[PDB]
Amino acid sequence: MDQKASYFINEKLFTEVKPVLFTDLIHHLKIGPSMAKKLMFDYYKQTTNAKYNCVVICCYKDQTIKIIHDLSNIPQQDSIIDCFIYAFNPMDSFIPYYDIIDQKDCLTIKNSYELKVS
Amino acid sequence: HMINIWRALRSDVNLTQYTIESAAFNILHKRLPHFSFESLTNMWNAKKSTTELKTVL
Amino acid sequence: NRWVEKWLRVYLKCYINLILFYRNVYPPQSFDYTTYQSFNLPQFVPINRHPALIDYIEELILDVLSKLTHVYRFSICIINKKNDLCIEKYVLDFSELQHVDKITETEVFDEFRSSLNSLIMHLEKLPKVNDDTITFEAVINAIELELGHKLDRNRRVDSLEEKAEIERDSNWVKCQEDENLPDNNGFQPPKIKLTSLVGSDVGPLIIHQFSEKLISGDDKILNGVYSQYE
Amino acid sequence: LHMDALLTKFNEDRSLQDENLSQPRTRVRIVDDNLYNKSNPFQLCYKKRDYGSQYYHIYQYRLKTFRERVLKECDKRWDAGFTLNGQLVLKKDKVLDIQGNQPCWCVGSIYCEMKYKPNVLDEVINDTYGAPDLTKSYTEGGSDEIMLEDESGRVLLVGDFIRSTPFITGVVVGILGMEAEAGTFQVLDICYPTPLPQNPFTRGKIALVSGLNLNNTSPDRLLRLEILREFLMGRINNKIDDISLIGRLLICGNSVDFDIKSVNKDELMISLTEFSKFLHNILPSISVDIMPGTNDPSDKSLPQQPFHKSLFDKSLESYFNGSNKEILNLVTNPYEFSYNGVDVLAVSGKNINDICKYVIPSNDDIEHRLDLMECTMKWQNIAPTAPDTLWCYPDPFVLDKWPHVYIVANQPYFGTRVVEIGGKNIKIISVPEFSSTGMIILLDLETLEAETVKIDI
Amino acid sequence: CGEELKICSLCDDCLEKRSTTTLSFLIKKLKRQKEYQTLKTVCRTCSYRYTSDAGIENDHIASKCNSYDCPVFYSRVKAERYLRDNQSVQREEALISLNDW
Ligand code: SF4
Repeated sequence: MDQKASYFINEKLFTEVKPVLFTDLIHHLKIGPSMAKKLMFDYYKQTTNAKYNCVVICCYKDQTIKIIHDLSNIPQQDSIIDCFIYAFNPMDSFIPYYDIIDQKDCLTIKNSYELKVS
Repeated sequence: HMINIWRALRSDVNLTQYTIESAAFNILHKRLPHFSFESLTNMWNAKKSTTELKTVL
Repeated sequence: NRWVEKWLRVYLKCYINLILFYRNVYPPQSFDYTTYQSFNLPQFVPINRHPALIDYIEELILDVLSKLTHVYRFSICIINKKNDLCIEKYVLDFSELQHVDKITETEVFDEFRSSLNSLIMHLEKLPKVNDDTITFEAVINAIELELGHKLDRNRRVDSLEEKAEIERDSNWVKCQEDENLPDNNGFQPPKIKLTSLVGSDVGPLIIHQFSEKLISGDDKILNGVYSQYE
Repeated sequence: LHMDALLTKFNEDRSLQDENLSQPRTRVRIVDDNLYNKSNPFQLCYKKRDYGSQYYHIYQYRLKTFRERVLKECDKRWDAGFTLNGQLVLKKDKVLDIQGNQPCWCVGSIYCEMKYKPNVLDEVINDTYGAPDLTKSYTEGGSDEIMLEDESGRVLLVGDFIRSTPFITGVVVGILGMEAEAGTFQVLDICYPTPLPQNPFTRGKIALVSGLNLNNTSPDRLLRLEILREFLMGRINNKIDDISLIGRLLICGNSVDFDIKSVNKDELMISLTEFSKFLHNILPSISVDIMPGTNDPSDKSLPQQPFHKSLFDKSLESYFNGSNKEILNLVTNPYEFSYNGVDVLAVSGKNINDICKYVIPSNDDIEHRLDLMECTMKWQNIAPTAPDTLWCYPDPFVLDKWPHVYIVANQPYFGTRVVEIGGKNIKIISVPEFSSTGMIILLDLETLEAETVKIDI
Repeated sequence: CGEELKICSLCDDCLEKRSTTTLSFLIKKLKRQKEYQTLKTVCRTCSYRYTSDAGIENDHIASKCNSYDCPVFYSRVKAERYLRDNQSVQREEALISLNDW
């Protein structure tokens, strides 16, 4: 899986200036969220050029999703149940843009009700 | 001594309607709703709600 | 010529607003992050709420677009209020612009978003600018046109379009390249800094972008305009 | 610990399991028994429309129904032959016939001042082009005491029992007590309309989000909405089993916030296209139910019709074919969602904001809002302030069956409470807005428990 | 001939433009309804001087007012005429036709 997701992230981060999310990799390589998070963790290292501002969220025990802004004093250190890089930001401002994504087979949870046309 | 107060207001202030509601709004800066006499006679009838009697009083 | 002009006007408006906001030309409090400015902006470009400034920006964009055929380079000049020295020059290079009288909105807006994002990335890294000590100007580079000579016929206007044309014709003065830059005193001469940025490359619109920075001086230049160290 | 330490503690030891994505786990099947049942009491026909009149008729109907209900309840409780501590209670009919030192009970409407808030007066004055001095017309401290009326007379009500209870004009209660020294009636015991029958009660959970307030100015709301969409798909928490228990998603209204006084169709279209993009990105993962809001482009009257078949992107044509409504259904503002055999009542919240905007000098906190909800449930009506909430009809707001769960949107505070009125258990949930303090509520149908998930930035 | 100002055109609309036409109709209807509600609230507050009540049976008294020296009454009459006009019926019919898909 390596050398492809890394290349896609590099292109989407530098060839065209646009923040990348893990959902983009779910749409691209049709892989699970855990694999995408592992890919972000792998890409966070072995990078000498710190041209991006990583965005990391915190999943608390009470499902209190919080975006880390200070990166110095995160309250309730022991209450965090999950931590991963939400997105890579080439600048301070995030302002993400959302469009139509054809999620044909990238779903991890599928509703019991199907879609019928005509 | 009896005075036609609307006539006195006409002589004193130069209004355009000389109506009690209009005169009140123009001088005392108070707006007073005006109801038709049919509304008054329908609200003053017996077996009506206390709100209507309070309104007319 | 219908959809292209609208997209170019939107891009120019976003460019001017971002340049004014990020360079502290006008107070950030007046600027507000918004998407609708009577047109569908590509992103949440901060647009100032000053009616006079809005009218001035709209008139400037319309005047630039009116002579876009003979204009191959549009630049925004940043000059110090105290002394007439150009400290920053941002250029919107219109190399070809694919001028055709004959691409949808998603691709053009995606290219505009990428260009504006690159511009923002360039702008945040720049040092802060002091308040009420900076001004902005508009300098365009043309190939074949003469401005200000249309009033020699004593023409009397009869419609709004002709009045607007005669106003735009006399609203520009002739200048020279590298005019507001320092005159190369020779005692540690300033060396301008060139930075390249990606530009929109849609099928109907081809745009290149780059910026200029003094990044040097020989005293009395960039003094009390960069908020000291930071 | 530093950010890098937490990252290498958590993300490095990723399970990387139960994420095959080839055979995704099926979401909990939650059905709406009222989706095809129709016969919606709050459904109105636009052809009939509103004639700007016919309000006293509905007032008389509501008064007669409430009087009949309270009289039946009083007969059931204060039957003939019942004697109080002082003496036998007399079933007086007219409120002016209580002349003596003897316990008695009577039925009548409650009268109060209910002064307007100064901010509401300032807002309405500036948007009338000739509005008089409303504060001057208001002018005295008003009425600090609760008075009763039954179309025959008005008497003063005193006592600590009625003092510690909010009241809105238009409702009827059964006042019991003894005549005071002056022309006032003491309050000892109170009566309410008889309780309505209630339908009988590993199931699943329903996520409630309200007050999205999508616009073209605030970008943080879009980020929070995207975070919510990612979390609802199990991408954030990664707990597939826990996330899959959310069978349906219910949007309670206020999807888009705009000022109708000065607004163009382009910005509203942009906001609606963004909402449609979110719906298309979340509809395959989970079913979404759309409800009208106060500031949304819908009827200002409380019985708001569904949004429209239009106003959404062309990618929703498959979802709007008409045959597939179980995963994307638009309902009226008041509705009874029979989720897996559990009937729940959800409203945008315009009624509560209507009573809140009034100043009652006889009774804005979470406890006060919950007490207001309790009074609304006890009065057996949804909108005590009829002129402020609804305008005419083409009365559905008079309750005919008590819902299991009460849902109200667009509230500054979130609170949950279980109550027991007339031997029936009703749960009241006040979901807060998502634009500010964007927390959502997960209602578990199996244990009737509500949990909150907070999203920051 | 025509709900909108296509020079000429059933629904009296040549170009469908459903997503824009229904949005414009909703905006106009919402503006008119909000203006009418504000006028009714102002009239109710004014009639509270006599009624001394902010609940039901006071809005009826407020609407019973027909004073010709107050612009609020004229504005309310104009709003009622606009709501009851044939144009409003035409807009509702066009909305129903466009939503019939
Ligand atoms: S019309 Fe003018 S006067 Fe009559 S009620 Fe409305 S406001 Fe008061």
